[PDB]
Amino acid sequence: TQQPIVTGTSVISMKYDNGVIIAADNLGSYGSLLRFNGVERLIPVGDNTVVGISGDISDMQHIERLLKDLVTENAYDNPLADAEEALEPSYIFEYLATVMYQRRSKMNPLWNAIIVAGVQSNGDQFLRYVNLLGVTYSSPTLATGFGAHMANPLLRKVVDRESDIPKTTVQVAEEAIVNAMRVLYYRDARSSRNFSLAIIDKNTGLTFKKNLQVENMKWDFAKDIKGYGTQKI
Amino acid sequence: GTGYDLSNSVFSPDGRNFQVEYAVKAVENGTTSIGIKCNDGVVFAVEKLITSKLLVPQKNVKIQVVDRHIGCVYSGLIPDGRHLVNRGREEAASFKKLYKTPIPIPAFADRLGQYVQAHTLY
Repeated sequence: TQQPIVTGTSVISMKYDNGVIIAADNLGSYGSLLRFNGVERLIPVGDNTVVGISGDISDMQHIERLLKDLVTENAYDNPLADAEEALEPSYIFEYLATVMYQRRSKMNPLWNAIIVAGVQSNGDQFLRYVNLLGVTYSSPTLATGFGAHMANPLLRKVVDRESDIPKTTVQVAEEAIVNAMRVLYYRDARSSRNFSLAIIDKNTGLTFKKNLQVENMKWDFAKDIKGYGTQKI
Repeated sequence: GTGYDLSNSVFSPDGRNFQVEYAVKAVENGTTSIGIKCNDGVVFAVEKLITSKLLVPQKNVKIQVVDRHIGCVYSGLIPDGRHLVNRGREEAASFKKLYKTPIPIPAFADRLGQYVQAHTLY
């Protein structure tokens, strides 16, 4: 039983016609202190899988190296680690899920919320979520923290049911994610302007964009806001 | 008298360990394998005896990888060689886990060396 120290806010993501997108800002907060601005919280495993982690950052780093060990060990005595017996998004998920529920069951959680995103070998999109309780679920859109409350409603306006997915393009998908990241920056007090975004497409493979900034913000109307009621100047 | 070669950790009267020397005979009965150290790396090659046409090519892999940067190959009793690699793997993980840097080759050599030596002690 612990309490988180250095933290990362929302991870948000959805799936479109050909694959998935997942985004996360580059910040580790220390309570109210915005302490670290270089934090990469999207962990790519292979080239069919990105793993976005929110929650305690020491526990994330631990999980992060578990993933490397998992790639090293897969490739032991395996002449097919670069095809057919390469790591699959669902394998990486079931493992994490297993560890999460086990740590919860030991009363010593890995204080995180994880979203596993990628494309399976057959071509199917993978998108699933596990958290520090070992609770798991899938939806065409997924998000942790504030993202759950503010990002999901925006994203569900694009992909509101499974039948909407083959209709949604990468441009449309990528659009939504970026707007959502901006809304989060407007309204989440533990968030950051700088963020990373990854697209895993069944035909373009893994595309990983670092050092993105929130752009196109509306702030102008702030000049007209005076007082909190009766003040005119 | 006689019988110095029956138990593993016994010094013969000339100071030798016959069980080790017998093990060496099992190596010699093995297929041949080599390593060539070049100017920026190492090559490993091995002889795979094709007993029959029933074998599958090239589906009986003998060379093993430890961590991500170490190749191992061995001659002799094969299951013994896998057991040793297994131990090398745990050892290299344990090293990375604590020290972050992947195990340097001499460090790694000593890891197997101390462990092989250990089996000539009891």
